[PDB]
Amino acid sequence: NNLGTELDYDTFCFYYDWYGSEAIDGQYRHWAHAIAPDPNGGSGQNPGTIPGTQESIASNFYPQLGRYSSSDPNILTKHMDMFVMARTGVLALTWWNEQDETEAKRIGLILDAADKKKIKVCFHLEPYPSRNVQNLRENIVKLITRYGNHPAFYRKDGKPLFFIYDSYLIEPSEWEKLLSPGGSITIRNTAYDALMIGLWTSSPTVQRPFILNAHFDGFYTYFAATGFTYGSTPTNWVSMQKWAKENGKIFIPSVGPGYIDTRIRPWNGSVIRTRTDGQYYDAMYRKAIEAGVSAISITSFNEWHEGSQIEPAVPYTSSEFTYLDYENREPDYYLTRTAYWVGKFRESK
Ligand SMILES: OC[C@H]1CN[C@@H](O)[C@@H](O[C@H]2O[C@H](CO)[C@@H](O)[C@H](O)[C@@H]2O)[C@@H]1O
Repeated sequence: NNLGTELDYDTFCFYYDWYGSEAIDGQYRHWAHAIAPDPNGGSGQNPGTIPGTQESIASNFYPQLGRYSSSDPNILTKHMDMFVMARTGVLALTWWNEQDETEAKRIGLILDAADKKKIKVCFHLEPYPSRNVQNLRENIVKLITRYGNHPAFYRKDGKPLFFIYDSYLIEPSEWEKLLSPGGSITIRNTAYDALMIGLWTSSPTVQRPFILNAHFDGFYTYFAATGFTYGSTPTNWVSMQKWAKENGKIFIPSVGPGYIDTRIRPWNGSVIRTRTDGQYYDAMYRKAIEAGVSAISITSFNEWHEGSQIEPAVPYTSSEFTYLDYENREPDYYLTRTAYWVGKFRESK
């Protein structure tokens, strides 16, 4: 078929599975969240917590689906239908190495639901405690062993793909052990080889040798807020792509519809990026496509704390907070606008 509605398997949407309800999980997990103290605000702060009541949740926006559980198979069905509407073929699942049965259950449910809609799943490896290249290898082996034969497990030209958040927390000399073909604990040429996509943060003078010396297969930028880092400044994307092509690396720029995290980080208002009825998202997505990249990542499906979500949001005013909403746009606007951009991306590919 050539309908302009099919999923794109070079489009990765960052997905969070940490939401809970009292009924399913025992607590409205993540809807309730600690408020971060101001890192520049001195001692004795007692910032408090957002309780995750119906009236007061840990987001500046409010989900159409309410205070949902990421373990609810019925929510997962709805999310997969939202991915189909957005044309986003790959769900990039946050992974925190919780080593708990409720994690394991959730991952299986997500894979199952994704497969019903021909969506694929890859893992976004977060900065879990004592993360290092040895336990990363062990975890990559575990994930490929547990999930690699699931029909929804993502591969690109035969290889799994992992995004590695805050990959700069690990020295290139350690990464080389895992990612060079000659490395002491290499995954190259093994059953556990994968495309490893590191987080490009700062200036080229630092990041170019880091990526090369660490032997990453590519890089992404994550942040939805333009200008937060060099990497998340879209005017740099043409030159980042040129370098990537010259050095055999895969650049997967991250685009998002806005940013606001001031319910949980009230001191972080300088990072706010206004959605302007979709114009911010359009500008950022256009820059990614114009850079001539092979793959794009979306920050985010549902990082509600950071206000980067494309998941449907609804107007809501409670006695405790007046939420932001999609303003002049309908709740599913960011899903259908994603589909528009996926089409433009495919037209350019
Ligand atoms: O997925 C990468 C990165 C994206 N921003 C945050 O989701 C971050 O997690 C940390 O912040 C959230 C609140 O925004 C918090 O709930 C988590 O426990 C982390 O501290 C992700 O690593």
